[PDB]
Amino acid sequence: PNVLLQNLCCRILGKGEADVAQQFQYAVRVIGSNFAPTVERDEFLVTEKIKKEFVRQRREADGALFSELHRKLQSQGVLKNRWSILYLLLSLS
Amino acid sequence: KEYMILISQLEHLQRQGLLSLQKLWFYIQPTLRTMEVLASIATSLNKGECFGGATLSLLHDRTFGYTGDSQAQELCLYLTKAASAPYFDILERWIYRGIINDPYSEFMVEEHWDQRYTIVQQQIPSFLQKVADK
Amino acid sequence: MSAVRETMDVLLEISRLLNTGLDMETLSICVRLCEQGINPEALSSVIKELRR
Repeated sequence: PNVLLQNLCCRILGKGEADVAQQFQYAVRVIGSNFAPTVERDEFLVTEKIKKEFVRQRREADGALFSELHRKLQSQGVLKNRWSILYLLLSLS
Repeated sequence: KEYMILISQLEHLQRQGLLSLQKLWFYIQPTLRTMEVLASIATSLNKGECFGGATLSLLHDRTFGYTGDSQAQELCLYLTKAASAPYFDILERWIYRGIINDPYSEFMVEEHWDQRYTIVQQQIPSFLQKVADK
Repeated sequence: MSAVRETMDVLLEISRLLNTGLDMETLSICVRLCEQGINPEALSSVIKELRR
């Protein structure tokens, strides 16, 4: 938990292990107050949102492909909290 | 289409969840309030009034009506700015080129010298008469 | 392990398509956190502040 959270600050900022302290406290607080998901778990809602977004930009070809790739992510059977990851990518577009 | 995505959330809850009378009421209620607003625009058209330009007028008055409750103000706002996109086409074809092309009549100003062009009171744009004679 | 590679590949490609600004190492980290049941909302919020 802690180590991963720290490594993230370290990596994106491109600064070393004890140089991330101030951000490290901000993330721990933001994470600490809203640690767990507050919204229902439902993969389907996110896939539809990601597909409306492509529709919205008329990048429909990238949308069609995105469905193939999402199906591929599911079929491999490796992840379990697929929704969260996809929601995190979508939020970051 | 955005409505229908809400109903499968309910199929997912029948997958994993349990019966609740209130999981229906308290999920449905943000969207049944959108439905009744959207049904009142639609029952005013079902009565056989209005034809095209004054639909837009009634719908504009209604966007001005809904001011107070800011949630469904946005819902009547999305109708009135996506609805007014074909109207503001022929607006711009008329104020910038002076050529009036309609498949039926969508825009009030009707063909048929100093050149006489009649207008109807069947159809009137969203903002009233002082801008319409200009 | 094989499966995991292929999975990281899909994830990297999805990332590229959605033009998010995530690379492989940041994304692996993001995935490991999400899998631990982390709130993605809160997490996105941190990530945007970290990119600023």
